[PDB]
Amino acid sequence: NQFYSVEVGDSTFTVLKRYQNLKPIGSGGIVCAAYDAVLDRNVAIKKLSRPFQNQTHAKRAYRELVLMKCVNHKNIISLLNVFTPQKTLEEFQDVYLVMELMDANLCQVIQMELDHERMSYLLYQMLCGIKHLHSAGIIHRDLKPSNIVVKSDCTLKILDFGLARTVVTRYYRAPEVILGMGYKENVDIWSVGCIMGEMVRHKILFPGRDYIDQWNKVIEQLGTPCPEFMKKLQPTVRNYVENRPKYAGLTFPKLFPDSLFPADSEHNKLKASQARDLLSKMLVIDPAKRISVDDALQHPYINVWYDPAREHTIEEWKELIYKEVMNS
Ligand SMILES: CNc1nccc(-c2cccnc2Oc2c(C)cc(Nc3nc4ccccc4[nH]3)c3ccccc23)n1
Repeated sequence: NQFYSVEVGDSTFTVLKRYQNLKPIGSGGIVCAAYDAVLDRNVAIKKLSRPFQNQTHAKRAYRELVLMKCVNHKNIISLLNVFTPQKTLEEFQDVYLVMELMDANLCQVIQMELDHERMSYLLYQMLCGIKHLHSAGIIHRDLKPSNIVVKSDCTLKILDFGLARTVVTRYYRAPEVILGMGYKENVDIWSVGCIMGEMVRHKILFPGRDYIDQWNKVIEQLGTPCPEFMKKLQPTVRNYVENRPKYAGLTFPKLFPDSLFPADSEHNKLKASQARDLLSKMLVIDPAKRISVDDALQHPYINVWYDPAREHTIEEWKELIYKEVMNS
């Protein structure tokens, strides 16, 4: 065989022989770290089991495999390999995706104290990869720290492409997503802001069981929004939103007090006021008054790094995915 099988928990990994010493990693698809004998480096390998098995898993796999092909930027995932060990379409079950092994995801980086050089630099790279997607027509709309990974040198990559045009973690989705609104590119600034605020506060900013709950955590930290905002709502969401129990909401100093920041030197004191300025501009309900990607990249906190630089059947999904895999 070109391949070999190995038990890793309950699933079997069956992979190119070039992949050795599989170790289960991260939160799960099952992903294993492995040594690539051929490239002589470490990789992470994800097993998709029968991705074509329902229209949801299938649309997203298909979509993400087509989009990876396209895209090419250091802040955005690239596959080193895509393979299946099954030899025919009729036999086809599993797709394996191989990428460079990184050091940690951003959920773990969040738990740490980070200085301003590292926090601005992570945020800078997130904004570079978002610019890049938007350049290729992709508006992510579901950025979240579990899909973002980091190296020890603080280099960052975003690993997914978000929603299409059609327990899942909803805490980082923009009001325009939460509310059915219509959106533009700066929808993803709102997710950068949730992430930025949780690196500062070390706790999820807008939690809840459902969107109801999430909305309430939002308006009561930030205040009920207003007029121009509402009329871009559909009358029935406008109705639930307009008859919501009201908040004045907190200013950003109360929301993000100094005690959270490095504040020992004059450099740090300044950096902390810059950081709060950015937060204040990213975590803005109405996307009309929310900062864009370009302007965020020009923000003084950020710019120190600046560098110019259909519906298918199962059977139908399987052939499409199979073909992307084989490239045919
Ligand atoms: C600790 N170091 C480290 N290094 C690299 C990866 C991970 C990691 C750990 C546990 C869970 N997932 C992880 O990574 C991934 C994520 C989060 C998302 C992806 N996106 C994706 N794109 C798909 C397209 C179709 C189907 C599934 C997909 N899954 C990955 C694709 C490939 C390989 C890893 C991915 N961890």
